[PDB]
Amino acid sequence: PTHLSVDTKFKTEGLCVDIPGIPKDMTYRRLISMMGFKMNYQVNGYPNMFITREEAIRHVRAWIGFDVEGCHGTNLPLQLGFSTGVNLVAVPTPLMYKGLPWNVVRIKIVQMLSDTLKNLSDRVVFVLWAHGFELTSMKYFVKIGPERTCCLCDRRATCFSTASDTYACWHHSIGFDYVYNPFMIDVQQWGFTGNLQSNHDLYCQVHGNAHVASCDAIMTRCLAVHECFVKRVDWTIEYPIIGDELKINAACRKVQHMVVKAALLADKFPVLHDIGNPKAIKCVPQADVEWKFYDAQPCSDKAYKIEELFYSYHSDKFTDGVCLFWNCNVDRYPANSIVCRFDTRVLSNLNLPGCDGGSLYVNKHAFHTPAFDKSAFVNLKQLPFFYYSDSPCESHGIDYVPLKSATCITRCNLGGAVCRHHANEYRLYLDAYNMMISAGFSLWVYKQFDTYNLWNTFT
Ligand SMILES: CS(=O)(=O)Cc1nc2ccccc2[nH]1
Ligand SMILES: [Zn+2]
Ligand SMILES: [Zn+2]
Ligand SMILES: [Zn+2]
Repeated sequence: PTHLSVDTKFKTEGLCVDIPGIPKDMTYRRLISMMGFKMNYQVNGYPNMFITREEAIRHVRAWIGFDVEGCHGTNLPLQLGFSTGVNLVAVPTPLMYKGLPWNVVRIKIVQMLSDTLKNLSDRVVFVLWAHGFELTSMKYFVKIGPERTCCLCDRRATCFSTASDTYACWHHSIGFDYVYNPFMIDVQQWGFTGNLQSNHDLYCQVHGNAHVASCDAIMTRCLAVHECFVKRVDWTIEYPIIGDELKINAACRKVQHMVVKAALLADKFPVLHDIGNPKAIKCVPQADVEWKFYDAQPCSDKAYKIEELFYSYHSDKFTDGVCLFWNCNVDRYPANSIVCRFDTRVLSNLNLPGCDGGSLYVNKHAFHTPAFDKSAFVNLKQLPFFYYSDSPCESHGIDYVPLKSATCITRCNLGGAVCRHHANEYRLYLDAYNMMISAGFSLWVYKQFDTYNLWNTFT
């Protein structure tokens, strides 16, 4: 069992209002055939158009919700909706486009999926809540064949052109008209009771139904994300590198060491309550502080209630010392805290839209994070940038232009002139900091934190 078998049963009950008379006994093999696609007995990397829930999870970056509503069935016009917010109307002859024929519609579909997916995936997985018209309309914009490579590169073929009889990946498809070898999954096969909106609305108040096809496409992908990443968490699935994953993570470790090392020198707390990830290490191992760890896994549903994390009888007195919440999302942080909270609103290739305002951050692993809430930080202030260093002023070993900056907290800057070594480190750390901030991370600290207190650690 590597893939989904074509001889697997397909529950057709969700299809008999668009397709009345549909046989109850149905397989994926018969379904694909009914849809207008001939598989020719090809053993060439595309065993089935439909995929498993496990394969859908491994390729979540490729998910695009898809819904088709009959505006009036090859006689009446159709409204095609995608989780990108696009609405295309096809005539057989939230971006609501007017009625145009299929030969122009398929060109817009290729453009759209390619621009959306080229920096996320090698494929498209159409997430469906199948009623009938979406499966029957695929023959109008989808070509299937053996697995292929791009005509201009080595990435797998995701598009095909009838004008030039060639195949292309998502990056080299300009002008292409057919969606080559797509993937799909039907959420109704996962055994839900009730209609799409009832099931979606049980866990999400952000996506509202309007009746347009794109609203259903959005609710479908959202519901599929909740099922596979909110109420089900598989932290063993690793995801490929598609951006600055290595630098974002490397930057977060440098910023964590820096921010925590300085908080301990500035306010000399006797104890540090490290709340979060059960696999954590002391980010500042040479600190005098008493480091006490408390296990808490990345919540995907709702943010942790600080009342359930602490209270119920551990230092018990968390108000003693400082609390470190590094990516441990709570409802309202205590005033004596240092916090790194990922901002779910951030626009990036690593951040995919999620469920109930949350987002699915995929970087080595998929972490669905609850919606960013500015009110969680009422007892804290934003952490200002600063570079602190106690290291000796010695160059060892890249050209130089004098560094002038107040936020470079070093012995040389105290003594009136930054050395080359610390100026290199300041700019390197400033880029690691800028990297993490733009990736969506936000830093918060107790109101009494003052960098002026770091200068007296040089005597
Ligand atoms: C082989 S198939 O995908 O099942 C049917 C088909 N054959 C095509 C040739 C050109 C364009 C679209 C086409 N759809
Ligand atoms: Zn290519
Ligand atoms: Zn939703
Ligand atoms: Zn120096």
